[PDB]
Amino acid sequence: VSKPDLTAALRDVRQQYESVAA
Amino acid sequence: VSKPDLTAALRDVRQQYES
Amino acid sequence: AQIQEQHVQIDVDVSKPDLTAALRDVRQQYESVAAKNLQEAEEWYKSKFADLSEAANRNNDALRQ
Amino acid sequence: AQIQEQHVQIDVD
Amino acid sequence: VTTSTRTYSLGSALRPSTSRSLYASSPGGVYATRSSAVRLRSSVPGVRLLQDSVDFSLADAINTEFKNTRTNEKVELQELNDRFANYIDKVRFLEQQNKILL
Amino acid sequence: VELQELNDRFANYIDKVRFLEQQNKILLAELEQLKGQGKSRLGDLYEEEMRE
Amino acid sequence: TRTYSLGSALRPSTSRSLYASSPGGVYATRSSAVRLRSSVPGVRLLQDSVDFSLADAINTEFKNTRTNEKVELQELNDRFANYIDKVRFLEQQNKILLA
Amino acid sequence: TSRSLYASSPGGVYATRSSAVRLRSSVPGVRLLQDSVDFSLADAINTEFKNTRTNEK
Amino acid sequence: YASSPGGVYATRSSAVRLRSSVPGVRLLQDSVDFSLADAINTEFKNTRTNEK
Amino acid sequence: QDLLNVKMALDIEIATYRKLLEGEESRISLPL
Amino acid sequence: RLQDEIQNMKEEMARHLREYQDLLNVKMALDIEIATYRKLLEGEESRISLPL
Repeated sequence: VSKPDLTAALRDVRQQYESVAA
Repeated sequence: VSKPDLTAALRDVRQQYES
Repeated sequence: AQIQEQHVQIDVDVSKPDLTAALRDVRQQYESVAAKNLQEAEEWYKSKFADLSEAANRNNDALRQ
Repeated sequence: AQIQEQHVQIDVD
Repeated sequence: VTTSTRTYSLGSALRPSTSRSLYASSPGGVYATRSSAVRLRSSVPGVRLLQDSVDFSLADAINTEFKNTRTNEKVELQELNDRFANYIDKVRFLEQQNKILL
Repeated sequence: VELQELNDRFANYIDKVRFLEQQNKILLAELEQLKGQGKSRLGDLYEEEMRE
Repeated sequence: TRTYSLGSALRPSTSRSLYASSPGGVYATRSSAVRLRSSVPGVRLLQDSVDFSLADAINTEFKNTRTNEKVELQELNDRFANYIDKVRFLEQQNKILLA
Repeated sequence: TSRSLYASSPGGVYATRSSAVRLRSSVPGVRLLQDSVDFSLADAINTEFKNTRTNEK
Repeated sequence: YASSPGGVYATRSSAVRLRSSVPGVRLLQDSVDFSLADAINTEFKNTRTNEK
Repeated sequence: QDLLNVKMALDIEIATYRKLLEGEESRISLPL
Repeated sequence: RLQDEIQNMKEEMARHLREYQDLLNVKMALDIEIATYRKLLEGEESRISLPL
């Protein structure tokens, strides 16, 4: 049951912003 | 899928510091 | 490459966690081993129902005698 | 930086 | 303004499964109707077949567990199938790194 | 998010493995009482037929 | 100019319009005409049962089908080890291209 | 601007299972033998009756 | 632009084939001519002989 | 060297992902 | 012969309902413990996901 719908865009916009700092 | 990955977040910070 | 490689991958994932599978499979195997212990406890229940049935037969044959 | 992004995530039980 | 005209996955809207089968209980109208005959007074000395299968049933719950044992091993088959599918996606990710360094 | 969709395709491929095993497990459970007990309960019955 | 209308490559056709009305239930025909005075004593006993060795063959086919359902989970464990060694192979190919 | 019918199985066609009433006819089985069980050497040869045209051309 | 559908549906039918216990199916095995295929094989010899 | 500390952590996560794949397909591959 | 098996019945059956109830009480205790876990783990997957 863990979890639904959404974890991507909060994880992605962060790991994108880390990759985008480089 | 309930593993919205912490090892990806720790992999980003390492590959970002290497870069 | 640095634009590509957050999009894949991320630092390169396992996607599966680990052990998390085997811990749920150990969980459902302990729930299945509780069901096996209940199945063998119905062979224990038959064994005590046979102690009863044979005590009931032997005291019957002693009063028929 | 590519040679560092080459590498690993897992998540945990 | 040039655009590719939208088609759609309408083969999912065409979902005919026209199945119906014999949902009737008691084929031929059958139940155990009372027989009762002429009152024959035979003595019968009653040499028993004992029936150790008076619901050997622990064995038929066990026929369901000779098949729950197959269900758990096959749940592990699907979980290890989908684990090899996750490691194929890990191959696709390193095949993409192998096209960068190329 | 192709890295996260790869975990979510691990879940949807683990569903496909859970169903592969569990459609075998339902079929083993809906059979094993017709196999092993499916001979022992047949001797159990033939000795009742032998008793009359 | 491309030869493509959007979505035309895949329409997943769930059109499998099968009708199996077939009667799987056959009448296992019972008879019991009225059982007269069986005061004729000549009914010998016989109690011959049960084999049924096909049920122990089916119990062995349930062990074999489980052992296939296990050898499939083991071949798919070793197939995930083969794809971990393809992970290591594309890692080793990208490290050769680096060198 | 060419694009044409890139679709497989026109009309959705494949060999769907037919299975009928269990007619037990004996059939004494007077064979047509088929010497064209892939006479195929002839259709590789239809490609070579045309590779012979390709070399001459 | 030639969008023309060169693929026509070669229409198959197989309604459910009843009890053909009527034995009156005579054999005939009449084939194949197909002399147009040997005319086409002769047109492939002629087209090669033109290409020569 | 400080990027290589993070790369060696991903290489330990790959050496661990091997043991997770080894453990999960073993849950799928099964007894008598 | 009637009393020993009608009492084995009366005692076993008042146990079997409670024994199914206690397998279902282990399932209920697992449902609460799985909530306390889920509202924290799948409840940090929450900022992707959520709980009960």
